[PDB]
Amino acid sequence: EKIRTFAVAIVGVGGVGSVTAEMLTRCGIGKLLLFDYDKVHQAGLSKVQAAEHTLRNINPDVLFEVHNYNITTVENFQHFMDRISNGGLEEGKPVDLVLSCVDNFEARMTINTACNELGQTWMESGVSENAVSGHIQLIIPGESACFACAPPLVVAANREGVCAASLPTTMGVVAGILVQNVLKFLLNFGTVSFYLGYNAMQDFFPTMSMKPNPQCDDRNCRKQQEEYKKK
Amino acid sequence: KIRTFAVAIVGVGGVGSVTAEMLTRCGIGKLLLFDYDLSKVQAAEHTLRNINPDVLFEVHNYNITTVENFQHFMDRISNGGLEEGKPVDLVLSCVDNFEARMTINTACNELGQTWMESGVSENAVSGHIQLIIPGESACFACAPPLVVAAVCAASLPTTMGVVAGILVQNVLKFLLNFGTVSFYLGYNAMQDFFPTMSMKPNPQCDDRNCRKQQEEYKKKVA
Ligand SMILES: Nc1ncnc2c1ncn2[C@@H]1O[C@H](COP(=O)(O)OP(=O)(O)OP(=O)(O)O)[C@@H](O)[C@H]1O
Ligand SMILES: [Zn+2]
Ligand SMILES: [Zn+2]
Repeated sequence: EKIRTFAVAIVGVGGVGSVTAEMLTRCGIGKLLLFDYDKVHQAGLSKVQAAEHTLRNINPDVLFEVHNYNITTVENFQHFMDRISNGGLEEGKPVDLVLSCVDNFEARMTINTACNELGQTWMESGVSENAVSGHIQLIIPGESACFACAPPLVVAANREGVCAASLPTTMGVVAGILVQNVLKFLLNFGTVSFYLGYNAMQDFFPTMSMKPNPQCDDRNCRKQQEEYKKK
Repeated sequence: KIRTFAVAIVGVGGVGSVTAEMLTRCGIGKLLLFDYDLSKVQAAEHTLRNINPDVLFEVHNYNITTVENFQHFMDRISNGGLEEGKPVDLVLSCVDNFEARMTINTACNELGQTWMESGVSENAVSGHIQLIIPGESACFACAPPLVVAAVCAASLPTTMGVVAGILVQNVLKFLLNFGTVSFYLGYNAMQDFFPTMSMKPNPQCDDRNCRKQQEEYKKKVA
């Protein structure tokens, strides 16, 4: 029942994002907001619209809102923040969680800038190009390290058939663990991980948590931090 | 290279269906599917061939726990590989009951067949995969499961997905020979703990063939 009452924004509907959207659609999430800027049978149609069609056929009860814009532009970032602030299940209420499943540093940093301003909790996820590592990170602005608090973390791992076979499998594991964390966070059960790595070569799942950097480059991080230390 | 291997999957529900699909998408040479009550395995074969028609399929619907059907099961593990008359490369147990798992154990000890066993609890909070190399590591009869600790309308399919994903990654590492294959890998969804270990065989194991295989393994080491 309770999962129907939440909205989740997914930025990037590629490898990890699409598996994640599919899994949440099958769980019966109330609403998915999908953001991407790429185009892909649906070979040619925008990625978000193609995803929307596939997903709505999987579960017609899930409400979809899709956006095709590049969020790294100031103009489009305004629209992105409007939808994060107001795109919840009830219009005018925030989304309950944002998931970054983008593939580049600039987009991750853009999500981070928005969430620090808004005080929006989010999860950042990635699969390395080596196809044998990935991670998820939970970011609660003011309470845990934000994406800007420290430079990019890397999961330690270290021919052609190997990467081709492993990549979708690694994406599937990372998406599975990301979704389990979304459910634990929304449904309030078990313990949500703040950082969880996955080394597929060794079946190693390093976990830890990072505290915020009082000298973070993002002033809004510094601000959320001040507000957290008050409460 | 992955196209050159055959894998037998026992149990086509839950973890088994996710696992078969992932292997089908990777382009494994052949899948042999066993389950028992268009049947369950026939339905699976149909969906899977639609996903990747490069993959060959052989399905069976008999109850492998009878002695008569057990002979057919062992026959197919020994001869059902990519080239007819060759062994499958790996057997996967994705069944949700003790008798089937033990039955698979008994076959694999008699044949010297390496296999992986997988499971997810009813509660969805935990699951595991286990590699078994008869004579070299603990078989299913050697010891009971002792590793500790390792909503449902949502958690269950998610846990099954994580277990299937880690199982498949281990199948690829086994067949393609990269990274390290885990012997026991548990998953605790509540806490995000992934206990791992490996266990030697029980020299007094109840399975007569596990004992036979151990003697054989010790004999080759020296
Ligand atoms: N600034 C951005 N705004 C919106 N979407 C973005 C932005 N930057 C990256 N993305 C999207 O994030 C997604 C990440 O997907 P991923 O890298 O896992 O797959 P991929 O390598 O793009 O392969 P495929 O295109 O087959 O999915 C991509 O769809 C990409 O277009
Ligand atoms: Zn910060
Ligand atoms: Zn034994």
